[PDB]
Amino acid sequence: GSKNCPDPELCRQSFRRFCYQEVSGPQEALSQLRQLCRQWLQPELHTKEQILELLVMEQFLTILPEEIQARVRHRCLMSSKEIVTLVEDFHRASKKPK
Amino acid sequence: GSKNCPDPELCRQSFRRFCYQEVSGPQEALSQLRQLCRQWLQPELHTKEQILELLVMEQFLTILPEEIQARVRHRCLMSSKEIVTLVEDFHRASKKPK
Repeated sequence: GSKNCPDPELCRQSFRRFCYQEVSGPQEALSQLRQLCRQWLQPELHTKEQILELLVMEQFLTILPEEIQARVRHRCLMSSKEIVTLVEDFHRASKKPK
Repeated sequence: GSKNCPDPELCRQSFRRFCYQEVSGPQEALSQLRQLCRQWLQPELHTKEQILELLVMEQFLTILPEEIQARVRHRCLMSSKEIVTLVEDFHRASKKPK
């Protein structure tokens, strides 16, 4: 089985694709995005290590095709290594993605 | 020799979607990113302050029309103030920009 998944990702892509709207002001742009940004990583001690893996991650799949989006869409993803794994056996192989 | 080497967040706005293009392998993906990302934020006694303002910007740019990054740099980014500045002028300027 598989359902739900409490973790930072929605608010991430949310504020990531805010697009001028929510705030109708200038400084209000980064204002709202700022609140999300903080809620994106919201590091309480995690150095630039976690952050690095933050942007690195989002981009990790961003670079990948819709393959990862297909596995995630139908639910399957769980580990970054796993994701890249599928993309590997994908752009590398050509068979049932396991 | 007093160089300048202008580079606010080019490698950043460039890394954004490095593109899989199979960098020899899967993990290789992060390799490239982790590199850009790493240099994107880069540690330097900069707590979540820089990290935050980091995503805040990248977003403030992704939300704003390149026209901003142009009206500021004319082909890149410079200062979030200058960006939101030009935007403010478009919303309801009042006095010529700096």
